[PDB]
Amino acid sequence: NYFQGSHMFTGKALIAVKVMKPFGDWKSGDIVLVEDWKARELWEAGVVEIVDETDKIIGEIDKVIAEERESEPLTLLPEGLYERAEFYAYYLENYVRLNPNVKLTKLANLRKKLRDLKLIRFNKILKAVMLNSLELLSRLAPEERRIYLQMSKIRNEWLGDA
Amino acid sequence: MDIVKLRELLEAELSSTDLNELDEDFYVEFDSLIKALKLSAESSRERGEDVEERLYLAQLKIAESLMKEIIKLRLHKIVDLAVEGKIAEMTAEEKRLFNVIRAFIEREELPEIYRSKEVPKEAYIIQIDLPAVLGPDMKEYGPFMAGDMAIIPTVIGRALVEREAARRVRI
Repeated sequence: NYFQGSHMFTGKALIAVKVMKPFGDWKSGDIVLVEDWKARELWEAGVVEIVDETDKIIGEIDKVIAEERESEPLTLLPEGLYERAEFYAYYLENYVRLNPNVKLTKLANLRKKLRDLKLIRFNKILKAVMLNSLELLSRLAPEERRIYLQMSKIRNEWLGDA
Repeated sequence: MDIVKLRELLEAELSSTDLNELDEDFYVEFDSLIKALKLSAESSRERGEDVEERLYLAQLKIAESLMKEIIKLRLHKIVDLAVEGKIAEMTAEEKRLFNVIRAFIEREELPEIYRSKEVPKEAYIIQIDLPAVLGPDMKEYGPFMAGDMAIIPTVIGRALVEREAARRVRI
């Protein structure tokens, strides 16, 4: 009956997909990079198959998480880290319902790792508000930028400090 | 217009507290993309392409989603502009709405869908940071940030001009 949309991919991340059938100019068996949303749509209709980059993604977050817990400043996130993590989470998720278990454990890790990374950076944003600044924005994902801008506006109207 | 452009404008709406300046036809072009995505989708369902269709539909949902997030950020920025008495460039549709918010605030009449007290106000560019000023109507104007365009009573704007803190503009 009712289709519960869930997380929505808008094309912020590029996903490596293996072509199964003659769609467009793509031959079969060849690997192409598509926008996350186009990756989930063509996957659902057996036109392509998802190149399992969960291996590279999990370890990618771990590296960034490691960097954050080392030197005070917030770090520049690899392009699309957040969005690309979301996709493999959707991949692992809907893989248990594949079309004719070591995975369903990784799904939990990626989720724990992504959650962890957003919190460490959030906590660092909170504290940064307590010391606006252009430089910092050039280091935050657009959604975190919004948060920092909002935090500071609330803070300055309350405290009025520097 | 396409989803890539809407993705860029959303990133730009999120990255500043200021109303992102958009192409005047932003809304008109959005509607086109959607009328164009709407025809392209029927023109495939009937034509039996479950795949070509699924894609035309998924793009349309992404468009409606991107738009929803963009208009939400913008309406809140517009509300703040209307309340703080500031000015900024915004599409034609937005000025209409801005005028309704503005009407509501000075207790005018929002439609369905000396010789007089009336304090005269004009538009100005504030040159320095200024704290809230009290107009003759006892309503306070500000605070303002250097670079802001504001609509304040001429009695005050005039004082600021001769004081090198503001300059008249063309709204």
